[PDB]
Amino acid sequence: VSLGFLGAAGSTMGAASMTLTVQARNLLSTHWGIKQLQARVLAVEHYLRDQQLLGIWGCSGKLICCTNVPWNSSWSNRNLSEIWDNMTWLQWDKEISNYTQIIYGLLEESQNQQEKNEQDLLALD
Amino acid sequence: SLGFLGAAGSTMGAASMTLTVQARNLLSTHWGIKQLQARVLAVEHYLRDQQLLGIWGCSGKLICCTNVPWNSSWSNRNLSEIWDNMTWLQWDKEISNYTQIIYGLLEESQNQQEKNEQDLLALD
Amino acid sequence: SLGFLGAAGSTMGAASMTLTVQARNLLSTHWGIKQLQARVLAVEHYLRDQQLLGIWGCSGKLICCTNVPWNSSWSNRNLSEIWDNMTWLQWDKEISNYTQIIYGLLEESQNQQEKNEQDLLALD
Amino acid sequence: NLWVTVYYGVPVWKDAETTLFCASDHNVWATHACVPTDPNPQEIHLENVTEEFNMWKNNMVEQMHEDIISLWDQSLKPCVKLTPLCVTLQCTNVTNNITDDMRGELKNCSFNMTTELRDKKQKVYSLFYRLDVVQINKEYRLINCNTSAITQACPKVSFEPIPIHYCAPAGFAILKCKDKKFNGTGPCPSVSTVQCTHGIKPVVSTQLLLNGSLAEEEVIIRSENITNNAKNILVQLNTPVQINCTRPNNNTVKSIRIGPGQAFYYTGDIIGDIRQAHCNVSKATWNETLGKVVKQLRKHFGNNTIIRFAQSSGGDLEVTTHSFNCGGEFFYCNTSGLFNSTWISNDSITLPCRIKQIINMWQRIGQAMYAPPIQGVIRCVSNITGLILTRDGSTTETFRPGGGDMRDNWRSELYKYKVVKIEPLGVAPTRCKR
Amino acid sequence: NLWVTVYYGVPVWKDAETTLFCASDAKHNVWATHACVPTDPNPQEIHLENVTEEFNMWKNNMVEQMHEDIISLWDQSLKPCVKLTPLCVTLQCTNVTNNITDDMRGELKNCSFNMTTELRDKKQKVYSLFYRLDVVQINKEYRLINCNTSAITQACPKVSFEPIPIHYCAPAGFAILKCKDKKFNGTGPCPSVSTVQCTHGIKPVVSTQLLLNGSLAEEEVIIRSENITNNAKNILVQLNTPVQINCTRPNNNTVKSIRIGPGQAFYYTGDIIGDIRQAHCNVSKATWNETLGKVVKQLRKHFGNNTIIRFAQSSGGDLEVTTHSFNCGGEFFYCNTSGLFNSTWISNDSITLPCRIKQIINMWQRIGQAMYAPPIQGVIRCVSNITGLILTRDGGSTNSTTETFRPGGGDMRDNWRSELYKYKVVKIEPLGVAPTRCKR
Amino acid sequence: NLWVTVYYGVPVWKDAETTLFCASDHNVWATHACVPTDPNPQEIHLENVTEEFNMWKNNMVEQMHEDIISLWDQSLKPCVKLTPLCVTLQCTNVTNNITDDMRGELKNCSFNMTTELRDKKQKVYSLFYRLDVVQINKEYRLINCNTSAITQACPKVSFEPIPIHYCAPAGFAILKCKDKKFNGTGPCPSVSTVQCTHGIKPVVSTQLLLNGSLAEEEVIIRSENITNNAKNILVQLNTPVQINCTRPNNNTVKSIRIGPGQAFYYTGDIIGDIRQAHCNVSKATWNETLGKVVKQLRKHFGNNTIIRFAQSSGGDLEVTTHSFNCGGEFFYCNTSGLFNSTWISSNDSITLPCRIKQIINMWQRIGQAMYAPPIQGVIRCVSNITGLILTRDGSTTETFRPGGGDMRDNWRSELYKYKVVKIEPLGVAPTRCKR
Ligand SMILES: *[C@@H]1O[C@H](CO)[C@@H](O[C@@H]2O[C@H](CO)[C@@H](O[C@@H]3O[C@H](CO[C@H]4O[C@H](CO)[C@@H](O)[C@H](O)[C@@H]4O)[C@@H](O)[C@H](O[C@H]4O[C@H](CO)[C@@H](O)[C@H](O)[C@@H]4O)[C@@H]3O)[C@H](O)[C@H]2NC(C)=O)[C@H](O)[C@H]1NC(C)=O
Ligand SMILES: *[C@@H]1O[C@H](CO)[C@@H](O[C@@H]2O[C@H](CO)[C@@H](O[C@@H]3O[C@H](CO[C@H]4O[C@H](CO)[C@@H](O)[C@H](O)[C@@H]4O)[C@@H](O)[C@H](O[C@H]4O[C@H](CO)[C@@H](O)[C@H](O)[C@@H]4O)[C@@H]3O)[C@H](O)[C@H]2NC(C)=O)[C@H](O)[C@H]1NC(C)=O
Ligand SMILES: *[C@@H]1O[C@H](CO)[C@@H](O[C@@H]2O[C@H](CO)[C@@H](O)[C@H](O)[C@H]2NC(C)=O)[C@H](O)[C@H]1NC(C)=O
Ligand SMILES: *[C@@H]1O[C@H](CO)[C@@H](O[C@@H]2O[C@H](CO)[C@@H](O)[C@H](O)[C@H]2NC(C)=O)[C@H](O)[C@H]1NC(C)=O
Ligand SMILES: *[C@@H]1O[C@H](CO)[C@@H](O[C@@H]2O[C@H](CO)[C@@H](O)[C@H](O)[C@H]2NC(C)=O)[C@H](O)[C@H]1NC(C)=O
Ligand SMILES: *[C@@H]1O[C@H](CO)[C@@H](O[C@@H]2O[C@H](CO)[C@@H](O)[C@H](O)[C@H]2NC(C)=O)[C@H](O)[C@H]1NC(C)=O
Ligand SMILES: *[C@@H]1O[C@H](CO)[C@@H](O[C@@H]2O[C@H](CO)[C@@H](O)[C@H](O)[C@H]2NC(C)=O)[C@H](O)[C@H]1NC(C)=O
Ligand SMILES: *[C@@H]1O[C@H](CO)[C@@H](O)[C@H](O)[C@H]1NC(C)=O
Ligand SMILES: *[C@@H]1O[C@H](CO)[C@@H](O)[C@H](O)[C@H]1NC(C)=O
Ligand SMILES: *[C@@H]1O[C@H](CO)[C@@H](O)[C@H](O)[C@H]1NC(C)=O
Ligand SMILES: *[C@@H]1O[C@H](CO)[C@@H](O)[C@H](O)[C@H]1NC(C)=O
Ligand SMILES: *[C@@H]1O[C@H](CO)[C@@H](O)[C@H](O)[C@H]1NC(C)=O
Ligand SMILES: *[C@@H]1O[C@H](CO)[C@@H](O)[C@H](O)[C@H]1NC(C)=O
Ligand SMILES: *[C@@H]1O[C@H](CO)[C@@H](O)[C@H](O)[C@H]1NC(C)=O
Repeated sequence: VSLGFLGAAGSTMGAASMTLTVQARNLLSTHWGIKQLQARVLAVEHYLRDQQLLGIWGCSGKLICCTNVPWNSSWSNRNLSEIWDNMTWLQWDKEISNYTQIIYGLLEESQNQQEKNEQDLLALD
Repeated sequence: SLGFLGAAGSTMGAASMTLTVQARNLLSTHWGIKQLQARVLAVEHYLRDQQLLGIWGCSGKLICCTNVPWNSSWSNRNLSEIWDNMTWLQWDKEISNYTQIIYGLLEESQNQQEKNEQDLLALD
Repeated sequence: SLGFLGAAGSTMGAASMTLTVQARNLLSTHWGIKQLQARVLAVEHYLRDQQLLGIWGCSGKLICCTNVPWNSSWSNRNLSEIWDNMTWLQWDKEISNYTQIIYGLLEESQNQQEKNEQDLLALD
Repeated sequence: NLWVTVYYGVPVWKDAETTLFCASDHNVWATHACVPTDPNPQEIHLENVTEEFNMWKNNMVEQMHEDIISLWDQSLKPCVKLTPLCVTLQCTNVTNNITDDMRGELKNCSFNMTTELRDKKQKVYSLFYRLDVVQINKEYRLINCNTSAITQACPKVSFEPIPIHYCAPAGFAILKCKDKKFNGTGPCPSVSTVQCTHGIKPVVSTQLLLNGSLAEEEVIIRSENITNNAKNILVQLNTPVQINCTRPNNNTVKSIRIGPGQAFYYTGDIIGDIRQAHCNVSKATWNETLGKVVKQLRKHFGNNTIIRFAQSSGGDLEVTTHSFNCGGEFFYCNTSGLFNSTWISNDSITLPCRIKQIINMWQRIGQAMYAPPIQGVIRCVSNITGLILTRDGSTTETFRPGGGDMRDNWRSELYKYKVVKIEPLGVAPTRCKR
Repeated sequence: NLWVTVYYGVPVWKDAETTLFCASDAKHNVWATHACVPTDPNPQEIHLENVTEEFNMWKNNMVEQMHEDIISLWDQSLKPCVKLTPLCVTLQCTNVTNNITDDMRGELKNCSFNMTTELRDKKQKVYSLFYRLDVVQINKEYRLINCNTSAITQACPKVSFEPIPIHYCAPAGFAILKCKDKKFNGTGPCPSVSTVQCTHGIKPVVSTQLLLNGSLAEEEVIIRSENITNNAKNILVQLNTPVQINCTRPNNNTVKSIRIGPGQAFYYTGDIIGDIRQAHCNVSKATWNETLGKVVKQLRKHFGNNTIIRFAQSSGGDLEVTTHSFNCGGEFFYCNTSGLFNSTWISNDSITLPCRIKQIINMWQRIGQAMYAPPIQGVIRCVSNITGLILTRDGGSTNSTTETFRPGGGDMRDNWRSELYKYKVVKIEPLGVAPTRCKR
Repeated sequence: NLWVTVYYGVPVWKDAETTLFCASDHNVWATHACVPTDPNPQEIHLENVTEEFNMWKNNMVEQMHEDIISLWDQSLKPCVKLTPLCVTLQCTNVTNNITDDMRGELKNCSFNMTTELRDKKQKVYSLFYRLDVVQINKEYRLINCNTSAITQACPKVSFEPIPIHYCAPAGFAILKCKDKKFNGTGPCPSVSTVQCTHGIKPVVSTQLLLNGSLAEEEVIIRSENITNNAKNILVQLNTPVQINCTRPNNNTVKSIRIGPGQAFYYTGDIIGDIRQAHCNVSKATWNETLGKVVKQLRKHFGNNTIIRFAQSSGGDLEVTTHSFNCGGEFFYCNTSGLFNSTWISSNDSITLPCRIKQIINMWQRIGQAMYAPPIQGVIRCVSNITGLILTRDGSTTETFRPGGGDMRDNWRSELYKYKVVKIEPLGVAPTRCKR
């Protein structure tokens, strides 16, 4: 059966991939309503920032999105099976937290170039 | 055309030709609070529907074709009755009890498809 | 390597390479109301534009070619004049009156395409 | 065989409760706080749609009620508080020119009022109506002294109703019933969609409904349950009855300072003779109108029954008389000149009216308002567009004026509107597969 | 040679500070719960296997948020109540001597004063009783104690001060991590955790010295502190069994009221039927002695096996701080706890704690927002459970080998820390990357 | 043969009116309701663009005006009300050690005021300036007791004009004109984009502008319409004029409890001689400064036109004198000594006498008033005059007089170079590309 929201936390990275949906569908879900209003607004802003970034990278509607940027051993040098079968996502995030911005920048560059190349091919036939 | 909800009550098959009309109109001291509450409400509803469509594998589409088979127990009517005689209002009532079943199946189908895509890309 | 509006004044062609920079900078004691209003508006404007790209079938893209032909009555300038000489501010002024027309055509084209996709998939 | 297809932008809806906002075109109604509407708002007829309405469960009424009360209080928040006025008053009768109907109705009172300097007091003389004072044990006090705070309404802010348009938020729509001769409690075969309602004037009255919409063809009689003696009956007329109201006295208004930045207004004197306020209703118009009501009312009570009208039962003037705001002044008119019959050439009915300066609007305790007097002579003309009747419970039924629950006035203008939520995402089978 | 893969819906989080909202659980109560959002009675709790989370109850901002919300709810309740400014007059007072017993001597006074009526030009003579604690002699001339600080607002007679559980719920995008370890001492990693959306209805109980009506430890007394060897820090002790305490104000109070302006009713004690006796609380001796023995054993684990432990009284600097303050029946009690903390531990029969009653209350350590507590008609009896203790350590650098503990208390955030100790708020960070063998 | 292509993120903007929020970085302006900005804000120069600015048609001005008034009221809202001071005052002159220049002006008043208990009254002696007190028919009242209630400013809150930065909401940007010698009404060839403005000090003054931005090269003379005698002329200087303002009298401040939770502050007495408040400027600097103004002013009026300065016309003290805050005290200085000369083709000074007033009706509102507590001891402040507000008299030898009039023009000066625009990321253009 389902483990619930964050139920997979602590499970291995390759196991937790089966719970991406449950953790995605749970996003966006006298007087003194101002606190409630401020909370509702913030939840929306965070949601949209993640969606905007995925859109920039070309990952419009997918929970799993592959990108043409190669992985650098300088960011993390581990076996493919260590990463997916032994480590969890909390650990992984700590191991590569110092490369977050460079990876994101590279992803944006790749998609931008790809859009230009697609436009040129459409023009040529 | 007829304008917003102008097709309500018309045959389902005809009504479906003008989905853009509704798609455009959606998201179109304390008094200020009442307006803020209203604006937030419109946004939240809009986003929840888009979130859900994304989960099912469609984004930016008014007509989302998927791979979940239709169960004769949800409705045993034929296509000519559904599309030529029934309206959308009648239909929604007719299958109201199966909404969550269908939604659950749609999420599962996309989950499997994404995994399959990842494997094929890695495979070749 | 220019900044947020640093591309302004460059030719239309040159500026096409900075779209990421402009796009990523969108959305980023009773003066709490003024803050909420600012927050909310940034979101509403953002969503209206995304909604429109969605309707036109350009969701998720900074550059989207479509199937609406260009009418010389909107502009009869040379392709090189438009791209290698004029800037985007100038272009926007030159075709300001045709904006609504073009947007309507874009929505109609996409709606027709979606219907056609549905029929083709059903046919196999 | 068949597969699920998902459609977005599907033209369907569900009953819903959401918050509506104000729209419109220096007033008690806070118009400046409303957004302007478009000229000629778009109305869409829904062909082949039958909806179901129930006006008695309509929550638009509740919002109108709450918003109006809030605006009322907001208007008074920044105005002068007449707490220094709750003092022993020394009063005698005004006897200069009496019609013998006004005998004992108007009093001449004297009191010791505070002023600009904390060290000084004033001898102030003013006129009050009997209904605003009580005896203490010639020693009188104002009626609000043992129950409420008293706030003077701001002298420059008008009470005249301004049409207010209620608008649904995006994602919602307002359906309206155009079906003629529709009572509001069942299926409606003729429906259209709007984003904003017509402007509704927030007219406040207690027995007759003034300045509302009129029935399109015939008098319409509606209630939650016609056989229930505990319910009010709302009657919509298809013709207006014109009523001419006046307070025919030339009032000289005086003003004093009761502290820094404060001002208190009172009637200094009356020029000419002193006579009673009253309203005129033509006899012919009234008798035809009432006859139409009886005919339609028999539809529910029998083809051979007897219908009697009578004046209302006792209670506070708020419910026993017909009250209204005429040019800023507050009238309490006795309707017994009307509703006195049994059914089986410029003549008119004069309804005597009383005036009050201190009121407690919206059936509340603790919030009193002082309506400042108005300089000069007041006259206004209004349209009676409906009635609030109750019935008792043989061969004869008796109907009486009733009312006081303000939501029932609102229910009239809002009887044809419903708020629904748009539910654009739906599913249906077809032959398509990815 | 692997390409970067983007995943959304990843089960990770980071510590964060956000805004929380209340859930009432479905007429008048001081906590204004009608402003809260009703929740399901049985929120689902998700157990996290193989997850260890670092906790620190002393740096938990949820505590600060309750403190602020509680203060604000309190003020919203008083904002619309009777102003009572006109009561700050010179009073003519004598002692109530007619039927009191020895202990109650000189603790209750009979005052007369000239107060206003509805009409601005009229006055009335009013007689009322006041407790000694609220009346201060000037220069038979007295004034109320609040006159030289601020105006006093009368609490509304219809609004209850009884606590209603307030569950705190995280906003969308956030989650609350709950520590379940038995014997969790407030800090460090917690190997058994779970996720909830709302906390378990913490009650806004207000007290000093002793903690009332809280949760219990599952098996042993738990000692929690920021730094146990730092004598400047407080020690919070959670009990594994309740101690029943029965408090009363055994006098038949006849309540009277007058109008002091339009509306503006003022409430006061008119008189007392029968003889006068002091307020008090009953704690069983056997229960209390067992409870301390459990506490002493746990303290020795930190201060040394064969270390001598002595319990003593607090300093006399502040009436609220040095006594056990609570609001039984709507009255405010100030009980002397010395009978509970007078013992040296070296390895039907009950304790009676005398209590005083005060009506002018100045709480939350603020200055100038005094409240007048209306008297309560009849006789008051409350039964409460002691579910924890506050202690401070007082000693020097000398290795005397004996440690002394005193009740301490007085900082309201400690009551909140005691119950919120197991919760942490984190932000969900669903977006992230990892390498694999997939390329577009 | 071209197709419509849609682009998003296009660097296009349109003029717009939106709501800005404050950032900045106790005191009235020192409040914790703004969101502190970066120590390193960025600015992006826009090459090959020109944009039109119009400082007159600019709603940033209106927002500062509204925000400042609102903040002002929030500060005073929770402070002690002084209604009890409207009792009748018994007053005589303070002539103890009075210079002739101050004869009269300062009065010794006494009155019956309430105390902590409702039952008791107390007698108080206090000193007042003539400008705050009017005659009843030896009996006087405070000037505001017939028109408005008065609130005491909180003694713990200083009127310090702490710089406040304004920031655009996301989706908007602020364009800034970097073109030197820009008048503020036409095209600006050198423009840059910022997210936030420089911090602006919300300085209150009536004739001369104090502690604002200084012009880079030449005196800049600007107005909505030079030809219109109904418009003000704003003059921005290249060098500051140093002005030294003082209140030489040593005031001793006393306070009284007037009710529970309330205390009133007042001047008890003066230690030492009673002398007139005053401001000094260097005579040489002032003569140079006007010469620079005249030289540029002639560009609009002719080289055959005489420019003659004159003192302003009468009216309420606020607009006939130069008013400012100075240590928290409110000064009203006579500038007639600065605008006496007619201009036709060292170690000396100009002394401006000043008056002090404690009852303030700021922003020209009626119904509100503030009581300024006196400040203990001798007060001095030194400030930089960076500009002037002048008006035309309205067929030879034009006359200019001081006037500030509407305070909106104070804000205009700092904001003359900023414009708010909305970013519009979508657009289309033809290209040879089909799906
Ligand atoms: C049902 O609906 C009817 C309308 O169909 C309402 O009747 C209107 O009621 C309003 C409010 O009382 C009337 O407005 C007033 O009209 C006066 C007319 O004066 C004229 O003549 C004088 C010269 O003697 C001229 O100076 C003046 O300009 C006019 O040409 C005005 O004098 C009144 O002004 C006073 O009040 C305003 C308040 O904003 C102040 O600003 C003014 O300074 C002044 O003190 C006022 O404008 C309106 O005329 C009536 N219409 C008709 C056709 O009669 C009914 O009241 C409504 N029924 C109910 C119960 O609400
Ligand atoms: C144009 O710009 C100039 C330059 O900024 C402004 O001039 C300043 O004006 C302010 C306000 O009048 C002056 O600030 C005050 O200075 C007093 C003296 O400080 C000296 O002595 C203390 C001794 O402890 C030293 O710490 C300090 O560094 C100085 O050497 C202070 O006593 C004042 O304090 C006030 O607040 C405290 C709060 O705790 C109270 O206890 C005090 O009693 C008092 O109320 C205050 O700090 C500042 O010194 C001036 N600068 C200069 C260089 O002279 C102009 O005012 C401005 N013009 C306009 C129109 O805005
Ligand atoms: C917590 O860790 C344990 C291992 O210590 C996990 O148990 C293993 O799960 C895999 C996958 O189902 C099995 O093949 C192994 O045989 C299990 N090992 C043991 C010793 O039982 C457990 O699944 C983890 N929990 C979560 C939520 O991931
Ligand atoms: C208003 O019209 C409705 C619709 O015809 C009437 O509703 C019917 O009332 C009877 C009782 O008298 C019920 O038995 C029917 O089932 C109701 N029908 C429907 C469709 O709801 C209603 O009585 C009319 N009311 C008035 C005052 O005229
Ligand atoms: C209402 O009707 C009455 C009729 O009773 C009118 O009263 C007459 O008014 C005229 C002047 O308008 C007088 O000359 C007559 O003497 C009045 N008759 C009586 C019986 O006194 C009254 O004017 C009408 N009022 C309005 C404005 O409707
Ligand atoms: C009112 O009570 C006070 C105590 O609060 C009485 O004062 C005390 O009187 C006893 C003698 O009976 C002395 O031993 C104490 O030292 C006094 N206490 C103080 C603080 O001085 C007072 O006498 C009582 N008044 C009346 C009229 O009975
Ligand atoms: C509460 O439990 C924590 C966790 O075991 C204790 O923290 C340890 O304290 C020792 C002594 O200072 C250090 O050497 C360890 O490194 C600490 N561990 C961690 C995870 O921080 C803490 O001292 C206990 N406190 C009390 C009052 O019992
Ligand atoms: C996996 O990593 C370990 C070290 O942690 C290494 O010894 C082993 O050889 C690696 N195996 C693979 C997959 O090459
Ligand atoms: C209503 O029904 C008729 C058939 O009776 C049909 O011709 C008409 O098009 C329908 N209206 C709509 C809007 O579909
Ligand atoms: C401005 O024009 C020059 C022309 O030589 C060009 O080199 C420069 O790149 C242009 N600036 C921008 C931002 O395009
Ligand atoms: C009430 O006022 C009178 C005034 O003569 C005074 O004598 C009396 O003592 C006052 N009474 C009280 C109880 O304060
Ligand atoms: C007036 O000044 C003299 C010094 O010339 C001083 O001794 C005296 O005390 C002062 N008197 C007053 C009333 O200020
Ligand atoms: C106060 O000074 C004025 C100056 O004009 C003078 O007329 C007045 O008589 C003086 N009053 C006293 C009491 O000296
Ligand atoms: C205070 O009140 C008394 C009342 O007898 C009066 O004589 C005196 O003049 C007043 N004092 C002042 C300063 O107004």
